[PDB]
Amino acid sequence: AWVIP
Amino acid sequence: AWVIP
Amino acid sequence: ADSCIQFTRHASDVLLNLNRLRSRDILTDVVIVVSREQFRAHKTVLMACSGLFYSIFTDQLKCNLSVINLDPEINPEGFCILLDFMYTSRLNLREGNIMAVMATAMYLQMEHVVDTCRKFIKASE
Amino acid sequence: ADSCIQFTRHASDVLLNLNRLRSRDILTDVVIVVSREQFRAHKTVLMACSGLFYSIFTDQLKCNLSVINLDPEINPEGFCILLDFMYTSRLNLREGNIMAVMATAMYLQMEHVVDTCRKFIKASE
Ligand SMILES: N#Cc1c(NCc2ccccc2)ccnc1Cl
Ligand SMILES: N#Cc1c(NCc2ccccc2)ccnc1Cl
Ligand SMILES: [Cl-]
Ligand SMILES: [Cl-]
Repeated sequence: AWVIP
Repeated sequence: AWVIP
Repeated sequence: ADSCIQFTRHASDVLLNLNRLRSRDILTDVVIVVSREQFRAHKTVLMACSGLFYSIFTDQLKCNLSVINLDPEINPEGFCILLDFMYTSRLNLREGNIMAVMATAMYLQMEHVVDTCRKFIKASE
Repeated sequence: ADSCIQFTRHASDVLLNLNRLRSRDILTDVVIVVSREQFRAHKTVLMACSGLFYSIFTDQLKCNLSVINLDPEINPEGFCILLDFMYTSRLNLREGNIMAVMATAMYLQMEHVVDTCRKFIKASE
């Protein structure tokens, strides 16, 4: 996997 | 885009 | 063949176009009912994201239904957030919705969403 | 919302699962005929990849056809390679097939494939 897009 | 996978 | 080239952005572009079809109600083939709310979608996208929908739409009788009614305990906003995630890879996870999102992801059998919810809950305790 | 988190592998996992449905002939809803060969597929995936299929399956009469016949000039192997690309992001481009792949991609209105074919042809001249 999860990221800040 | 195009790459060698 | 092991000599293929790959277009990096292809999968995300396909998903973006499938979400545009959903937005315009093009070729949607099922309505998901979550108490008083209805959600139109594509069976193939639901099956590709959810273990529950995969089981439903591979069933010889249920695969032909145009309406699927979910358990009354399922929160419509939680379902809406997960349906948006299926079509965009983006999860709108907030303090006010995390419990409903986690419960819905457990029911829908979406393991990666369940994992991130558990992590965010653990960090706040 | 602008506060979403994103699962990097989601779009590629969706595409991998759609290709698994195609492999098992699950919920395929159209047959594409290319002279003597037939190819089963999902209309939504075809529309999300090809300008030609988008035009076909948004037409009020053609959207209901279960069989679509392509122009006799289209090479079945070229179509097979492009159909695999639609479902996997991988293009099996070879000296022996590049002219057929480019011609098929032009017909199907797949601009990124046309662009890479033109580049590979230019490099060999
Ligand atoms: N569609 C699809 C699909 C798929 N969907 C998600 C899922 C998750 C848990 C259990 C079953 C299914 C998984 C594997 N293989 C296919 Cl082909
Ligand atoms: N599906 C879909 C689709 C889409 N497909 C590919 C395509 C390419 C050229 C011209 C038209 C369409 C493109 C844009 N927007 C949607 Cl929603
Ligand atoms: Cl998931
Ligand atoms: Cl393309």
